[PDB]
Amino acid sequence: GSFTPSGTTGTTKLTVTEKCQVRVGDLTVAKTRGQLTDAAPIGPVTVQALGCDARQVALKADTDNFEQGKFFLISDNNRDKLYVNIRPTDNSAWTTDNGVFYKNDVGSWGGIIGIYVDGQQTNTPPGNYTLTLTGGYWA
Amino acid sequence: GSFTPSGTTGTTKLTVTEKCQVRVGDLTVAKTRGQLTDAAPIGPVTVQALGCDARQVALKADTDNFEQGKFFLISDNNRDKLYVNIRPTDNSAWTTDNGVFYKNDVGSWGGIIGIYVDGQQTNTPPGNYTLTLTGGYWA
Amino acid sequence: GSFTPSGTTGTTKLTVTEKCQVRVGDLTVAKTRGQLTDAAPIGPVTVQALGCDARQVALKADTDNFEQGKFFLISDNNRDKLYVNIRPTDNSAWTTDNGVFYKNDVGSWGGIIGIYVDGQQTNTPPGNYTLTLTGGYWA
Ligand SMILES: O=C(N[C@H](CO)[C@H](O)c1ccc([N+](=O)[O-])cc1)C(Br)Br
Ligand SMILES: O=C(N[C@H](CO)[C@H](O)c1ccc([N+](=O)[O-])cc1)C(Br)Br
Ligand SMILES: O=C(N[C@H](CO)[C@H](O)c1ccc([N+](=O)[O-])cc1)C(Br)Br
Repeated sequence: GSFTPSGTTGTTKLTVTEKCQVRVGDLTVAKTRGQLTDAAPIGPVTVQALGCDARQVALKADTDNFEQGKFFLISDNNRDKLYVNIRPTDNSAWTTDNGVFYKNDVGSWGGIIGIYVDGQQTNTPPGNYTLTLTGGYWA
Repeated sequence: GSFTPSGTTGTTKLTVTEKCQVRVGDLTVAKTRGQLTDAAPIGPVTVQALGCDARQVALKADTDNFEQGKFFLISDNNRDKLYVNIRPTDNSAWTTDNGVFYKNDVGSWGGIIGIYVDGQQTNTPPGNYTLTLTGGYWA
Repeated sequence: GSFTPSGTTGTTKLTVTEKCQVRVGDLTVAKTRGQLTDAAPIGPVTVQALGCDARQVALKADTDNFEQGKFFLISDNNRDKLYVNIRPTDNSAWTTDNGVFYKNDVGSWGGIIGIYVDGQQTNTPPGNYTLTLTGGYWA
């Protein structure tokens, strides 16, 4: 399997807090750790492919966001993980291969990829968490 | 005194220039050094607390933004300071403790924190200055 | 010649991709390498000067964006260059001097600076490219 970077980058951010939550400045995605229940939605990621009639659309996670077939948002200090599941909102079939999430069939797919909490993680340490995904194609 | 990070981060930015000022790209907060008079407003910082009925709301400045009971925006190269005063627009009572600005009474406060130039600093070197404040609670 | 930093910074970004292009997240400026033809427009840069009746308006490129009288966007890893020409949309006369693009006559100029591909570069490696320009004056 080989991923070819060819596209833009989408960044999913989430600030985890305690019950007493202090929002400073402009609105951003924030949740209390108590809200990090199994399958809790974190946010959608739009995907729009062009010129891929003969390639399999793919998204590659930053090195710090995957390890051992698993994906996760990572804290600013690179220490804490928030495991997630990545799933298209439609019925399309995809595969995971070492940090790469690719579509099973060729074509210029457009769609929404949902990012969901994988397993209850209500003990997550408060902090700023990020998941970075780069567009490209797999073969 | 102890601060518990629990909330989002607000960033106050200011570009200081000379009288001949060249604005490139999108509008941003910029002032000539001549405008850095005592009590000159730099910008507001919104604060919205939730779930803090039994905690004292607090904002903690980045390590590089405070020293010796004083707050300041810091240049990109970490060298130059622009001393400021931090004050809520309403009549609420707050206290400063080693980089932490906390509310005297418990409660889920919502309000505006003003950032003002502390003492005339019309000699400030031109550059990009930042003040970073993180939400949480104090005890 | 001497440039005095005095103003804000404008950042021109461009993501280069292959024909199969996967856009992830919010819209950003992206082009296939095949679109990097000679004189292809990359994007405009607004300039608004104030208080410069007796100074020559100038823009200085980041150190990593110029070398030997030539300007270029640079990849995230600092390795790959995309040579460009910088030109005002109006009929004003400007000069280039070691990374500095300055106006020939004094005055508080307001205008648009166009960034164009300099020579066909359809072999550019896919990646994220940036050109940073800071406002100030020259003498
Ligand atoms: O964000 C997700 N789900 C939500 C909240 O349930 C929602 O269903 C939704 C769907 C689609 C879009 N969109 O296309 O912009 C926004 C919000 C998940 Br996908 Br993680
Ligand atoms: O910015 C401040 N003051 C100004 C300019 O005087 C102003 O009064 C104002 C008040 C409130 C808001 N707001 O709630 O968004 C914006 C501008 C200071 Br506070 Br530093
Ligand atoms: O972007 C440029 N040119 C385009 C596309 O041709 C266009 O002419 C244009 C002109 C002016 C503005 N503007 O003032 O915001 C936007 C787009 C070039 Br300049 Br590189």
